[PDB]
Order: sequence, then structure tokens, then C-alpha cells
Amino acid sequence: MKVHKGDTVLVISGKDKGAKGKVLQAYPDRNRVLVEGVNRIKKHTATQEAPIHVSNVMVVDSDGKPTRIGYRVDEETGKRVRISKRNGKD
RNA sequence: GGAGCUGUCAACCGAGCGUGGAUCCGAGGAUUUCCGAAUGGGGAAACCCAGCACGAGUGAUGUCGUGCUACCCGCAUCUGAAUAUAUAGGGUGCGGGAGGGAACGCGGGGAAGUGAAACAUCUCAGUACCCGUAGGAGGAGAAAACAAUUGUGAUUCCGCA
RNA sequence: AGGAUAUGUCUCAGCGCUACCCGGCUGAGAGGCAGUCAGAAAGUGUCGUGGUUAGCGGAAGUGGCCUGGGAUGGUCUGCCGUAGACGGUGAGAGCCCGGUACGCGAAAACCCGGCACCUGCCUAGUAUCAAUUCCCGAGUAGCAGCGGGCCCGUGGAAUCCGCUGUGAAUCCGCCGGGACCACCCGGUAAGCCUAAAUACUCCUCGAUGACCGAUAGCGGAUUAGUACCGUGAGGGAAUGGUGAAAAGUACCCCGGGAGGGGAGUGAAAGAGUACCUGAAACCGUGUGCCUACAAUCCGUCAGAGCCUCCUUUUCCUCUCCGGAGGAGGGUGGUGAUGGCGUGCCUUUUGAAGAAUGAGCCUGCGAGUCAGGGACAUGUCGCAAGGUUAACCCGUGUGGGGUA
RNA sequence: GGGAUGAGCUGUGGGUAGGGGUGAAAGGCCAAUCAAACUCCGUGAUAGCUGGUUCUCCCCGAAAUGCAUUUAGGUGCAGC
RNA sequence: CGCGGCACAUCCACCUUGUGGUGGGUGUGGGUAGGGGAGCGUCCCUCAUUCAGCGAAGCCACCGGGUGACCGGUGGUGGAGGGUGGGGGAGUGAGAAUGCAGGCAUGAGUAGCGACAAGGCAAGUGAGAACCUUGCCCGCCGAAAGACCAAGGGUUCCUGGGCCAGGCCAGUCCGCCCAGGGUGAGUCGGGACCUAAGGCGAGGCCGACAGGCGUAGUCGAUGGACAACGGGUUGAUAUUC
RNA sequence: GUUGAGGCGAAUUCGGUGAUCCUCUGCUGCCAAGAAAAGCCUCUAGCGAGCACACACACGGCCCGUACCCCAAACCGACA
Ligand SMILES: [Mg+2]
Ligand SMILES: [Mg+2]
Ligand SMILES: [Mg+2]
Ligand SMILES: [Mg+2]
Ligand SMILES: [Mg+2]
Ligand SMILES: [Mg+2]
Ligand SMILES: [Mg+2]
Ligand SMILES: [Mg+2]
Ligand SMILES: [Mg+2]
Ligand SMILES: [Mg+2]
Ligand SMILES: [Mg+2]
Ligand SMILES: [Mg+2]
Ligand SMILES: [Mg+2]
Ligand SMILES: [Mg+2]
Ligand SMILES: [Mg+2]
Ligand SMILES: [Mg+2]
Ligand SMILES: [Mg+2]
Ligand SMILES: [Mg+2]
Ligand SMILES: [Mg+2]
Ligand SMILES: [Mg+2]
Ligand SMILES: [Mg+2]
Ligand SMILES: [Mg+2]
Ligand SMILES: [Mg+2]
Ligand SMILES: [Mg+2]
Ligand SMILES: [Mg+2]
Ligand SMILES: [Mg+2]
Ligand SMILES: [Mg+2]
Ligand SMILES: [Mg+2]
Ligand SMILES: [Mg+2]
Ligand SMILES: [Mg+2]
Ligand SMILES: [Mg+2]
Ligand SMILES: [Mg+2]
Ligand SMILES: [Mg+2]
Ligand SMILES: [Mg+2]
Ligand SMILES: [Mg+2]
Ligand SMILES: [Mg+2]
Ligand SMILES: [Mg+2]
Ligand SMILES: [Mg+2]
Ligand SMILES: [Mg+2]
Ligand SMILES: [Mg+2]
Ligand SMILES: [Mg+2]
Ligand SMILES: [Mg+2]
Ligand SMILES: [Mg+2]
Ligand SMILES: [Mg+2]
Ligand SMILES: [Mg+2]
Ligand SMILES: [Mg+2]
Ligand SMILES: [Mg+2]
Ligand SMILES: [Mg+2]
Ligand SMILES: [Mg+2]
Ligand SMILES: [Mg+2]
Ligand SMILES: [Mg+2]
Ligand SMILES: [Mg+2]
Ligand SMILES: [Mg+2]
Ligand SMILES: [Mg+2]
Ligand SMILES: [Mg+2]
Ligand SMILES: [Mg+2]
Ligand SMILES: [Mg+2]
Ligand SMILES: [Mg+2]
Ligand SMILES: [Mg+2]
Ligand SMILES: [Mg+2]
Ligand SMILES: [Mg+2]
Ligand SMILES: [Mg+2]
Ligand SMILES: [Mg+2]
Ligand SMILES: [Mg+2]
Ligand SMILES: [Mg+2]
Ligand SMILES: [Mg+2]
Ligand SMILES: [Mg+2]
Ligand SMILES: [Mg+2]
Ligand SMILES: [Mg+2]
Ligand SMILES: [Mg+2]
Ligand SMILES: [Mg+2]
Ligand SMILES: [Mg+2]
Ligand SMILES: [Mg+2]
Ligand SMILES: [Mg+2]
Ligand SMILES: [Mg+2]
Ligand SMILES: [Mg+2]
Ligand SMILES: [Mg+2]
Ligand SMILES: [Mg+2]
Ligand SMILES: [Mg+2]
Ligand SMILES: [Mg+2]
Ligand SMILES: [Mg+2]
Repeated sequence: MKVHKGDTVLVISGKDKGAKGKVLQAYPDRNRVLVEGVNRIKKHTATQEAPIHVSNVMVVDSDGKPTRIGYRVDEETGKRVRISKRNGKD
């Protein structure tokens, strides 16, 4: 996916819309990501958060506003690189 | 190709790998037990027992590893039984076949039920089935042909008639 | 084929008994042609705007408000579009995601094509005349017998195929034109090869559906040719759905457990792994009415009495009440009692019948399709004309197409 | 109750296959079915016979006779 | 006959004076096989329009409606698709086929609980004991109901757990369920030795094809040949240790 | 003696009866006249310069089965 483990994201749909966090685990096969502070659930002992669908997040470009992800033609060294749209640089 | 991964039922774990590029996708190669046309011999398929050669191992028999060893046909060579010419046959070396596959092709063998308001000619039907044998298709195909007073000009397939 | 006039792709070495003309043959070199082909068979390099086998990029809303667990819904708005295909995402998404239009991409391998190497063929015969001779596919053709097959069932039965017998000729030959004969016309059997137009899909990609949606659709959405049955060849099932997310009920109580209650999660437990919705048969519990002196196809018409819920009167007038209660009127439930009344289907002259069939519920289960078929009709277009079939061209349902 | 040293009983291995086998003979037996086994295929065999054939209302409304028939419980034509 | 509603036909006049409507007379309206005419309901497609997480479908109840098939409104349940109109197409309607599949009744808490050897008490275990464990009595078999094999079966054997399925009752037990363990051969039974009946069968002979038979040979025990006895030991093997 | 394992451990003589077993693949009788091959011994063909034997020591002895039921609740009968 375009959302990686260390990325910081913003929630664009669901109960926790508008919250900010960073990914903790990516599940490319199921198209889910685990983000702290989002849909924390009260499991029974003897509270943690559950993964949300990757469609519900935007990767924050680390420059403020959320954005969609594109790629620039690198390599030139030595492979492809992930950058942003909406004034993209990465 | 680019950040996760160690397939699934099917989770639980355990232990690890990955930007020095994993997992994953494509291509080529290596490995590939035993049975099976099964083909060293045998056999109740997946088991048993060998021969030869070269290696390994043992104090030496035992034991292990790798190759080759069916039958038939064709070709090439050596030999020429009863028997003389010779042939049958035999030895050696090269090639080849065998079996499988859903349908379609070609050649050959070929029912009955049913219909005939009974039934044998007839039909069903050259169908079902069987045998042989292919190819990506096959079969046919280049006039010992049609036509009829004019002419057409190898074959195949479609529509008419 | 063989004879007489009639000549040397280009050259060279040899040879054809010797000196000569004309040669001819072999080998080599020189040129032209063809080539993976039916007409000859392989291989070797190199090059592809070539193709196949992985793939990559790819525009545009974190918009406001309302409802909601959740917006992809409604309403205001902003934008992209060579992209408004499809699918997912917590409910109907072109702008959230995979993607789509469109455009890039191949080490290597394979397929295809090109160019060379390579292979092989061509190395004088052209015409004229002669009409004397030779050749033109043999146990074949023809003929006879018995059969098969042709529209043709043996018929006057040609043409084609098989077995048996007999058995020709080489152009003045032989065969065919539906018995046969004469003439005429056509053709040249008994040797071989040959692309395309045609048939099919185990399989691999990409699409589609006025097709099915879990008793359907494949036997097979589930362990499926499995379980199971048969000695065997064979036969051959049944079983899908929590929730958006396991957040799958911590803890306490009764209980050996099973199970439950309280808490808790969840929008919902009126989703608790026996789980979406949750019908009927069938089985309970509570309750209103009726029923133990009566002979009942079980209903129907007449009909008292109870029970219940609403209203019009006169009464509690406490009345803002509300209505107890009284009467009346009407709903609905039940039905003491009176009359009438022989279940359904099929098959029959005729059945309540002691003729057939049915224990009950739910689901499934029978006049369909094809054809320029045949007859008759309704309707529509054109009209002394109407209409195309195959086929061709188009993204289609459109345009051509006169047989 | 019969035989129980015999034309005996029995174990193991083998052979005969469907118009065929085998039968001291009953049409007996051939995998609980035999006057021609079983399985798959022709095949959705055929049946003048039996059964079944699903929503509604409006108008009209029969026949069980004649002739023929390998015909009589079928069908063709007539009649209605 | 009286009064009211419906329908078909015909007649009489109007409206487009027959595509059909308006009003009024008269006749007619039982019905099997069968013929004609017109409709209801379910599903799918197309065009237009409209409703829907502020709750579609489906189901259930109530209140109403139409000449019939049937329809509408309201509420409840439920959680994603419907309504109407002009057309098009059907796997379009079941109560019967000793129909098929699933579920469930009646018989009914009924018959039966599988030999005529026979059980009892004490103690124990446990939530639970006629059936399980221990002890002691009693009874039965003893040419088997004892002890070994072969064929067949396949883990049923041992130990430790289990108790909702199974055992014709219950079960703490089990040939049931779960995990782990367990089978030791120069001499035993077989092969590596041998052959019978019979099978296959190089060449071969026969047969249109398919194939039939058969020589050399090679398989094939139920038979021939061939070397072990006694004792001990494990929870489970023993002529094997 | 945790009733598992432990430790010790006597006498063992002479008769009777008596086989479906052994001598006996023998013996007798009978007619219905009663497998094969390997194995073993022997003959030579043949091979043959090294042999055959005794003792002692040290070694090699392969593959499959082996649990359990087995007139049964474990096999064939759909069933304990
Ligand atoms: Mg790989
Ligand atoms: Mg072999
Ligand atoms: Mg063999
Ligand atoms: Mg000679
Ligand atoms: Mg083949
Ligand atoms: Mg016939
Ligand atoms: Mg007939
Ligand atoms: Mg008939
Ligand atoms: Mg081929
Ligand atoms: Mg060909
Ligand atoms: Mg991409
Ligand atoms: Mg809200
Ligand atoms: Mg959606
Ligand atoms: Mg879409
Ligand atoms: Mg989303
Ligand atoms: Mg010729
Ligand atoms: Mg002839
Ligand atoms: Mg004929
Ligand atoms: Mg003829
Ligand atoms: Mg002849
Ligand atoms: Mg003629
Ligand atoms: Mg040819
Ligand atoms: Mg062709
Ligand atoms: Mg099915
Ligand atoms: Mg369903
Ligand atoms: Mg079986
Ligand atoms: Mg809650
Ligand atoms: Mg709900
Ligand atoms: Mg629910
Ligand atoms: Mg249920
Ligand atoms: Mg439910
Ligand atoms: Mg009374
Ligand atoms: Mg009476
Ligand atoms: Mg009454
Ligand atoms: Mg009466
Ligand atoms: Mg009668
Ligand atoms: Mg009756
Ligand atoms: Mg009765
Ligand atoms: Mg009667
Ligand atoms: Mg009858
Ligand atoms: Mg009767
Ligand atoms: Mg009955
Ligand atoms: Mg039609
Ligand atoms: Mg017409
Ligand atoms: Mg006697
Ligand atoms: Mg006796
Ligand atoms: Mg046998
Ligand atoms: Mg038969
Ligand atoms: Mg008799
Ligand atoms: Mg029998
Ligand atoms: Mg017969
Ligand atoms: Mg047929
Ligand atoms: Mg009438
Ligand atoms: Mg009347
Ligand atoms: Mg009527
Ligand atoms: Mg009728
Ligand atoms: Mg809601
Ligand atoms: Mg629907
Ligand atoms: Mg509703
Ligand atoms: Mg509807
Ligand atoms: Mg419509
Ligand atoms: Mg139907
Ligand atoms: Mg029904
Ligand atoms: Mg029924
Ligand atoms: Mg009774
Ligand atoms: Mg009783
Ligand atoms: Mg008993
Ligand atoms: Mg007690
Ligand atoms: Mg046991
Ligand atoms: Mg129990
Ligand atoms: Mg019990
Ligand atoms: Mg043979
Ligand atoms: Mg042979
Ligand atoms: Mg033999
Ligand atoms: Mg043997
Ligand atoms: Mg034996
Ligand atoms: Mg034991
Ligand atoms: Mg043992
Ligand atoms: Mg044992
Ligand atoms: Mg045994
Ligand atoms: Mg049994």
C-alpha cells in the first residue's frame, strides 16, 4: 500500500474523523492499518485499538495538510521514490 | 517489485529473517524416492531378488553409491547349421516403436428397441457400439469431368435448385 | 522417343585410339535463379517501431449543514474528465482505495520476420520438315457370376466399389455422354504430392448475459467423484450467511457440569459461535366464554345468556375530573337452544359411499422450443408487384447483396 | 429324526460365464433376484392402457347415434 | 308478482350518430365435455416518473374496499430495495400423480429392552452406584463358556486422563473419546531353495482386425528340503530380550 | 512385607495303570494300484598347482511378520 508503518496519517472517515496518529502495523493483504488512539475498543481481561481500513486515512505529508500520494521519476538513484501531490516533495 | 515476511483449513504459540532488498511475480537451469507403456528378472501396482563395470568400506565375507542389462522393427557389419552353393539362425553397433489425451477426421465391422396401429421387404440407420489410424486439422484435389449444338474448366465449404 | 534442315549462360583442366571438323562427358572456376516451400534438405550468425511470458505511471473535495454507530444519503457548494467500466471502503463514491482512459516497459527464453553465411538448380537447344518405327502406368481394363452403394428395393439399370473366373490393346488405343447400335462431342484410368476457404475445445487469456442464486445452478459454493453402498464393473449423497469491527460476554451468583441470572460490549444480544430475516405444520403456559341426560360430514340460518371495549341518556356532580354505577346503542369473543345439512378428487349410467387416491405443513413438480415448415385468422409496410438466402462492410440492433 | 470307512465330510489353491456354464435332472444353482445373471450404454425404449395437468369472471353449450374398420373400451367420415 | 343492484343481446333517439360512449324499452342470464370474450396476481428488461437507514423487501396483526381472481390504509417486526404508468419477455399460479425432498404428528409414554447360569452382603470411590473397585459367600461352564493358532480385522493392546455422543436402563466403567507408549529372531511362519493343479508366455502356429492356443521358460503351497531347548524378566514383546 | 518387590528354602523312592503319541516311510492283508522337482549320494565330461584335514582365536549371518481379538462384543451376518 501507499501507507507505511512509520507514516503519520489523518482519519477521513469513521467515528474518529479528524484525529491524527502514526501507523503501528500495516496489513497489506487485508488493506488495514493500526493507528494509535483510533477506534480504541474495550476488550475483556483475564483497552487497545483495532485496525481500520486503509481507505479511511490520508498520509500527512509531514508538512501540515493531508495529501494523496504520487511518485516522481527518480533512478537516477537507484529506484523509485514516494512523494506527495498538492505541492509534493518527499 | 519495494516493506514487511515465515501458504491454507486455522488458530495458538515457539523461533527467526528483511532496504547489504526478504516474502512475492516471470523466465531459464539443478535436484527429482518408488509405481506406472514400465522395459534386468519376478510380482498381490507402488514390493521382492539380481548380473556386469567402476568406485567406497571391512582384518575378510557381508554392505553401500553410480551407470548399463526387456521385446520387436529397420539399417550396417561378422558367421553360413542339417549341407555343398547357400539360406534359416546367431553375434556386434547404430536408430525407431510401445502408452496417454475432451472433442473434431479418415478407413473397416455393425445392432435392437422404435415406425410401419400386427409383421419378414423396408425403417430405425450406416445410428449406438466396436476395431485400425491420424493431424492441427483431416479427407478431397488438377478431368479417362460436366454440358449439349453454345459453353464451363482441380478440390472443398455455405445458400438455392 | 527416334530421323533430316536447324546452334551453343561464360571460360578453363582432363578424357573420349591417333593428325583434323563437329562434338559430347567429367571436374573446377565465372554469372543468374530459388530456398526452409506441394514443387530439396539442414544448420549457423546478426538485426528487429515485431509479438508472448512479470509490470509501472496515470486528473479531480481532509468542503459546510442535517440524520445516523458509521455518509458513499439529503441540501448547499468546489473540481476532473482521452478517465461517469467494475469492485471495495462502517448505507447509492468520477474526485477515499485497487483501479479505468491513455501511455511507458523485457536479462533471458520462445514465436515471427529481415539480412548474410549456407544449400541447390540452371552450363543451348530453338524452330522447320519427315510420317517409317517405338512409348504413353496389367493379371489392369473389358466380359460373366455373386454382392455392396448410388433418387434408383434387380429392374430395360448406365456410372462407382469388393470377391471368383476369363482376360485385352498403346492413339487407326481406350474410356464417358443412364440398356444397346451408328454418328458426334468430351477426356486421356490402372503412379505420387499439394496451401486457403470447413469441423472441434481437455486447455490459456479477455469479455458478456431481459441465465441460476444453496430442494436452484455442474453430481460437486461445504472433506466431492468424497462419505457411503456393491465381490466387481459400477452407483453415489447431505451440509453456505453473527457482527461494521470479536469488540465472542471481564467479574459476581445458582449449579458436578450443561445451562442460566446480574453486570459488560455492541446502533442492535428483538445479532451470544445452538448466531441475518425467522412463515406453517407441531408442542406448551396464562386467560374470556362454553361443555359431565346426550347420538354432532362438525358447518350454516335463527338465537338467549355471559365477557370485553367504545358511545347516547340520568346519576355519583366529587365534573378540569373521571366515569364507578343505571339504561340505551354499537364493536369483538363465546354459543345454551331451534331448523337445514350424505367430505374432497378421480372414474363412472350412477359414489356420502363399504370403488380409487390422500397422516400434516413448507418447498419443488406437466401443451414448451426449433423451422423464410403447413392451414386459418388479427395487425402493419409496400403494391402488379412483394421479398431477400448465403455472403460483404460496420462498436449494435445499421447499410449493401437479384441467386 | 437320517448318514456316520464312504457314491463320506472338510481346509487351502485353482478351472468352467449368460442362449453360456454346471446339473445322481428339481427348470435346480451361477453373490439374499434366474423359463436366460448383473452393470453401463441405445434411452427421455414402447404402452389403442392407468394415473396426473396449477388463477378468475362473462356468453353459448353437447354426445353416448349412422357407416367402415385385425373392429368392438381405439379410430376415420357423417350427425349433434 | 313487488322493490333495488349487475350483465349479455336487440331495438329506439343523441355524442366521432357502430372504435365506441349518453338515455330509454323489450327479451335473456342452471350447466359437464367443449368453443368464444375479457381480466387478477408473481418475476425479469426497457422508457418516464416517484419512494426509501427520518427505514425498502419479507413476515405478523388490525381496520376497510371491489362483481371474481384480489386490493388499500394503519401498526409491529425487520434492515436494503420498492411503487406507478407506456411497452417487451416468462422456469408465471398445485390439493390430489400409492408424486419428490425436508420438518413434524397419530398409534403412545404404548410394544420391546435379544436364550432358562443367579445372584447377595460389607467396605470403598464419587455430585451421582443394582451395574465401577476390593473382600467374602452362592451359582454356571469345564471335549468349553478353558488355553493356543490360521483366515479376517487393524491399534481395538499398555499407561494417564474423560464422561452431553455410543453401550437397548444408569454409569465414576468400557472394545467409546483424547494424548503418549508398546511388536527386538542365523534356528518360529514365509522370501532369498523346490515343484503340483493352474496362470503368464520369447520365438511360434492359427485367425479379416480385435484376437485364440501354445514351446522354450517363468511364476504358483494347500505339499518336498532345511539349524534350539529350559528358565527368568516388562504395564504392555518374547523359542526374538 | 508401603501386601510391589525381597531373603531362605525340605524331601524328591518304589509300584500300578496307560494312550489319539514313539519304534513304524515298519509288518500283514487288499485292489480301486496309489505327485513332481529341488536336495543328498555317486559316475565321468571337465578344471586343476596347489591342495584336503585337525586344533585354537576372531568374526559375518539379510528382507517381511511378531502388539491385541480369534465359536467372537474386535471376523462374515446393516447391530455389543
Ligand atoms: Mg521464484
Ligand atoms: Mg521391472
Ligand atoms: Mg514383468
Ligand atoms: Mg554352407
Ligand atoms: Mg497413440
Ligand atoms: Mg426391427
Ligand atoms: Mg410396429
Ligand atoms: Mg403400437
Ligand atoms: Mg501433431
Ligand atoms: Mg491432406
Ligand atoms: Mg500501480
Ligand atoms: Mg450525528
Ligand atoms: Mg457502495
Ligand atoms: Mg460504481
Ligand atoms: Mg473509505
Ligand atoms: Mg495413361
Ligand atoms: Mg463386374
Ligand atoms: Mg444394389
Ligand atoms: Mg444397378
Ligand atoms: Mg477381372
Ligand atoms: Mg445416351
Ligand atoms: Mg492425397
Ligand atoms: Mg486444407
Ligand atoms: Mg446442489
Ligand atoms: Mg434460503
Ligand atoms: Mg469396498
Ligand atoms: Mg452497550
Ligand atoms: Mg435489528
Ligand atoms: Mg438480527
Ligand atoms: Mg435454529
Ligand atoms: Mg435468527
Ligand atoms: Mg347438562
Ligand atoms: Mg335420531
Ligand atoms: Mg345447529
Ligand atoms: Mg335431517
Ligand atoms: Mg360399474
Ligand atoms: Mg372413500
Ligand atoms: Mg367410510
Ligand atoms: Mg362401490
Ligand atoms: Mg377400479
Ligand atoms: Mg377395492
Ligand atoms: Mg389409502
Ligand atoms: Mg413465442
Ligand atoms: Mg399477414
Ligand atoms: Mg444304516
Ligand atoms: Mg449310524
Ligand atoms: Mg476361483
Ligand atoms: Mg442371457
Ligand atoms: Mg416340470
Ligand atoms: Mg441366489
Ligand atoms: Mg431373452
Ligand atoms: Mg434410438
Ligand atoms: Mg344456456
Ligand atoms: Mg334462469
Ligand atoms: Mg351460464
Ligand atoms: Mg368447460
Ligand atoms: Mg439505524
Ligand atoms: Mg423481490
Ligand atoms: Mg414493513
Ligand atoms: Mg410488489
Ligand atoms: Mg415497466
Ligand atoms: Mg411451473
Ligand atoms: Mg403445497
Ligand atoms: Mg401428496
Ligand atoms: Mg394401546
Ligand atoms: Mg412389556
Ligand atoms: Mg440381554
Ligand atoms: Mg454400597
Ligand atoms: Mg483395554
Ligand atoms: Mg455418559
Ligand atoms: Mg445411557
Ligand atoms: Mg497362453
Ligand atoms: Mg508373441
Ligand atoms: Mg507351466
Ligand atoms: Mg516360487
Ligand atoms: Mg505350505
Ligand atoms: Mg500379552
Ligand atoms: Mg510377539
Ligand atoms: Mg502375542
Ligand atoms: Mg488369527
Ligand atoms: Mg459384527
